[PDB]
Amino acid sequence: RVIPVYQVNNLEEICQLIIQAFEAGVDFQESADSFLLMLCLHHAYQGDYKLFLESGAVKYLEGHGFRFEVKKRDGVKRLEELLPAVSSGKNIKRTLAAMPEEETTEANAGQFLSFASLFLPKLVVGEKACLEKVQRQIQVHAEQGLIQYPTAWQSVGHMMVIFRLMRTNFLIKFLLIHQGMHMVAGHDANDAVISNSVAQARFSGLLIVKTVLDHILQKTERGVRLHPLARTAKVKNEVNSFKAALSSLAKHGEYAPFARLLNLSGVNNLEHGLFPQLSAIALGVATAHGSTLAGVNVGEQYQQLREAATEAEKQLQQYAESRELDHLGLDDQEKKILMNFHQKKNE
Amino acid sequence: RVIPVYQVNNLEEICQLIIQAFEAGVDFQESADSFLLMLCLHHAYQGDYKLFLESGAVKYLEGHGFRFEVKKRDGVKRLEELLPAVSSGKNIKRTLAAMPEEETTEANAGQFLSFASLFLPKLVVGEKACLEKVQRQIQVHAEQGLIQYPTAWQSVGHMMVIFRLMRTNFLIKFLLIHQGMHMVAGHDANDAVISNSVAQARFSGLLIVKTVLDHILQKTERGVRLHPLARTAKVKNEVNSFKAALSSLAKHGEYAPFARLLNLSGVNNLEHGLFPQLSAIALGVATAHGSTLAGVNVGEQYQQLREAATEAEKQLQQYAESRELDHLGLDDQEKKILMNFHQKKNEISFQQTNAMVTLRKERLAKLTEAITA
Amino acid sequence: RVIPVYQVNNLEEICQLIIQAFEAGVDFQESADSFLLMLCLHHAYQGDYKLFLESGAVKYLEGHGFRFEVKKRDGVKRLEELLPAVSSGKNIKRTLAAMPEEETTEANAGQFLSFASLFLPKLVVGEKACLEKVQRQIQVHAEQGLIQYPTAWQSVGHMMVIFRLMRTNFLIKFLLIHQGMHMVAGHDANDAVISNSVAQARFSGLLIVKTVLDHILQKTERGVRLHPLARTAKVKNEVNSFKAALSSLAKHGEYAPFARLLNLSGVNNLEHGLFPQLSAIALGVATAHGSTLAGVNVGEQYQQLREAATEAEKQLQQYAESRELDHLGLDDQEKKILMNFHQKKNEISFQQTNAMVTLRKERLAKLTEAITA
Amino acid sequence: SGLLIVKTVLDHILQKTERGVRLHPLARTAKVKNEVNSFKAALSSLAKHGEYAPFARLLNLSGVNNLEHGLFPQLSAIALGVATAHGSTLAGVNVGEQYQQLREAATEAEKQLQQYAESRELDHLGLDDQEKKILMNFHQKKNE
Repeated sequence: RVIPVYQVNNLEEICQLIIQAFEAGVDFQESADSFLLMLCLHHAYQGDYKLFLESGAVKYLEGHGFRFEVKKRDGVKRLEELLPAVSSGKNIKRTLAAMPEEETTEANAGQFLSFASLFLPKLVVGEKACLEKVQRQIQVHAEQGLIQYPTAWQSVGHMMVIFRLMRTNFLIKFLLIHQGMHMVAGHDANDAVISNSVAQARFSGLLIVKTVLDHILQKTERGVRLHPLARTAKVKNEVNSFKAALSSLAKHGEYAPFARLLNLSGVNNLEHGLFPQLSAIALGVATAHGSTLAGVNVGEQYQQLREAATEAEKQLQQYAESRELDHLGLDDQEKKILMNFHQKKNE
Repeated sequence: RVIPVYQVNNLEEICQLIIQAFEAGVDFQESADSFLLMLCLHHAYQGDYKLFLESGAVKYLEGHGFRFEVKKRDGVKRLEELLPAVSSGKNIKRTLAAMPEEETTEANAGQFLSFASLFLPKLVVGEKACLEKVQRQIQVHAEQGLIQYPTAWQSVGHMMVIFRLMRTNFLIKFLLIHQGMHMVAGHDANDAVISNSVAQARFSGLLIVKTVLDHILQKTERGVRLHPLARTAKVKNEVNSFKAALSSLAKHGEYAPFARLLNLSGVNNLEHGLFPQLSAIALGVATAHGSTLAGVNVGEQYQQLREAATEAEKQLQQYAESRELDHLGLDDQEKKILMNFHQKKNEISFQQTNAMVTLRKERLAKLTEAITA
Repeated sequence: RVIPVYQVNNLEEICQLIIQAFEAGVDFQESADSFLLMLCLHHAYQGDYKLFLESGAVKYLEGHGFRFEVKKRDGVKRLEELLPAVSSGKNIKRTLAAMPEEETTEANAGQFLSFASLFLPKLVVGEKACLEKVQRQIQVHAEQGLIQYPTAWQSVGHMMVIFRLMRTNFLIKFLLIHQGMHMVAGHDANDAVISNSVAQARFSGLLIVKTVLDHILQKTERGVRLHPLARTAKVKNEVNSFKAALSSLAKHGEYAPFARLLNLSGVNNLEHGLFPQLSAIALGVATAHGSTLAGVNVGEQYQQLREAATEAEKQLQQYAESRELDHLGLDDQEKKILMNFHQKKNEISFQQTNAMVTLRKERLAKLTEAITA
Repeated sequence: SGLLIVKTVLDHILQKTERGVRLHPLARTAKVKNEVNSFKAALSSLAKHGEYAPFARLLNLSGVNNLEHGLFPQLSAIALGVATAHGSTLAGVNVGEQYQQLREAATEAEKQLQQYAESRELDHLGLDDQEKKILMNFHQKKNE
């Protein structure tokens, strides 16, 4: 509801020792909410309170109502001046005492925020996918050599420090992508992971629906309309229900590629169990378009649908360009080439 | 019954004090009768008493019982010598003295009649959606860039009087619509709004009725005849009564698009509940013909007859325009194309993108979110 | 109704004070009626009262009800003896005395009418895109190198008056367009802009309507007849009403390209929503004929009829001009070439470079980036 | 560098016209319509960055993220065949074996285009018709 923000003098000593506590791996419930605000304030906003104040992301969740208040700290020598309300935080002040408040290692905010951004696309998906991807995202950003982290940060237990953290703190996650997709002109190798991670994280878990977005919705002035297979009354009650949830969906607006991390109402109003034939339509059409959706996520009831949804759509791809290319400008022998070429490419 | 006509000069003074009445918002059902008739005289009839007198619609008016009688007046300082009431005419003078008898406005008789003409094509709808359409036509005629209004005429209780005021007078509706269709208009920006208003007032609240003659009666080169759904007996006694309602309707000449407002006998027989089968039938036709009407509803027993006849008409649209092909002068290349063109009209497919359609419906629902809020 | 004509000499003094009015920006709907009529008299009619009087369009004007009456005037110091209003004519004099009655400009009556002629071919569009087209025609006639304007005429609120001013007067549009087509023009650089304006004002906002007669009516050596899409009954009652709209349209003679501006009866029946099927049909034709119109949209139920009839017309373009070959006098070498020429017209191929096309679209999108910003 | 996949598609698919570049003859197939319209839009965003498009994969602005061969999984497979058909010799095959059937024939019918073109083209050019039959043989002998 209400989330306090802090006012410090030295960013870097305070911000890194926060990370040292996450290098210690101690948990926080409302404390890390105010803490990670200073990290983008250090990295993306350079300590500028006004630039943080004029941020549209701040206006976005105060548009949801998540308001703020400044806390002036000038005795910056610790993290134990950042708890004005306790409410469970007696353990928090002990864990701050349990970690070295005065012994520092190598860190930076954007170094950690890029490290924080690693866990984004597979958080809501699954830890095993978060295990496979991020370790390969360690590989890919090492194959480019874009940024290098300590191997202590490569600890799978240290992954659990963040994986539990990012599942709780959503407030921080919108700030990364507001830095990511909205105000993108930067050149930080930290942010270069982050902005690429935004592209990595689009429609994650909504990808089932986003495939149905690709194939069924057919854009018209009076709203999108049906696919030719979606004109079958078999799925009429589905696609009208699918219309209504989608009508609710972009009320949340631009951040629909990140709704499964936003997790508002339409996310609950959208599951493949709610649309058990539609993805099975879409998954076949995906391979028929060569769209290559990962994983089959339905029962074997729908595989018979999932088979032919490739097939007749390929028969649509048969019937279309057999009719289409006749009007286009070429030789008719080149047509018979391209008739053969379209036959040879599918054997 | 008989409403007195006022013979008086300095009508430019007179019409401004009539503007001084309804800007103050004083309401009359007796004195404002003859007052607004002067606005037709000064603006539309240009002050000519004879042109007012020689109007055949006034002869159509006095031929029914609404007669006139000349009043010589010369005391132009106030509208209080102009009162046809003796009983409540004292109560009229109490309201007139409260508002200033000594002011003029930057509006003429022409603006305020055209301002009243705004209220015409939605009178049977209600207070709100008429004034909403007025609030449309304030900005619609702004898109026309035509004659603009005082912000004192943007007042609610100002305009609420006028919708009530046009609910009162049978006559001042009937002459103002006669200004539209009969003489050619648009020569004045006031009269153009009137000419816009009359064209919008054609069959207001009556497109239920008006499309039936368009659709049940079948226009051919020998008259009007039965529709294929009209040829059944399943509706029969509705339609013959409706033609009897039409026979009561068409006897009045050109004012059949106004008989809803201009209360006559046949419009009482003209009710959607009185023809509950037919109302969805032409609705099923015109939607299949693309001429569909918004905001109209179907009887709960009657949703049966809407959807199938809609398809059946499209089957007639499949039948007739295909039967049109071998009928008229053409050839085999032309026909086979127009068969395909008949099927090209029958789009059963769009082809879209994938990744733009992501952002499209993202914008399109955002477009819907911007239109609604 | 009747607008007074002013018999007065020293019109060179008169027209400059009319320029002094609208450069100051004072607005009238009563006094500026007869004022701009003098500009036709002094510039176009060369001061000749009889040539003004003997004009058949004025006889077409006075034949409808807009009559004239001669006013002897000799007090040329100011336009304040020239006022046809007695009621608000005092409020006219308050606006006239505020601006200087004692200045002249380097513009004549001829420039300002032609400056007003700029506002003509986009009047039904709106304030902006007309004035944008005016801001085009400022530089377009600069590319012509023709008559140039004061920078005081480049003022916005100066020009905003005039678009509102031409929204007012039915008459001063009607005479200024009569100067274009009827007498031969271009002899004066003022009248050439007028001659440019009238040619652009042909069917302004009406190429929806105008192309339909071009495309639905089929021009042959025995009249105009049905298009192959017009031969179906699927649209039928639109087109017969449209010819009835055309019968209401063509009765006015030469002013049918101006009936949108010059408000008449048929243009009320002339609406794209009133013919929603046909509007995409000729759009599908003319785009297939390459005569496509920009900025025009399709009904949401109507995108079906656009694309297939577009192909179907090209199939007719495949059919007819191939049927043209064996029809007319030619031979086998000629035909086989023109078959190939029919296919040479049907480019289904470009061949480009590789490494220049790199820099080409690098420049071409940079060209697009330079055009847009 | 790294845009060379796209730069090959730049070479073969974009066909320069006044109203923007247009399709290749194989790109007129509606198979890739949703691809090439999407490929149009990213390319429309691309030269907003301007002259340094040969170095965008080292610039790494937005269109670099908006351009991968995974986004265009048939288009390079079209282009790679046409590359060898033009002899353009692109290094490496960077798609799945789904596309090799496309990557095969994209050489083939384009060579059939190279068959059909100069068999029609050279007829109007200025030479002896025996020299034509030489060059007909020469174009046949050069491909065996």
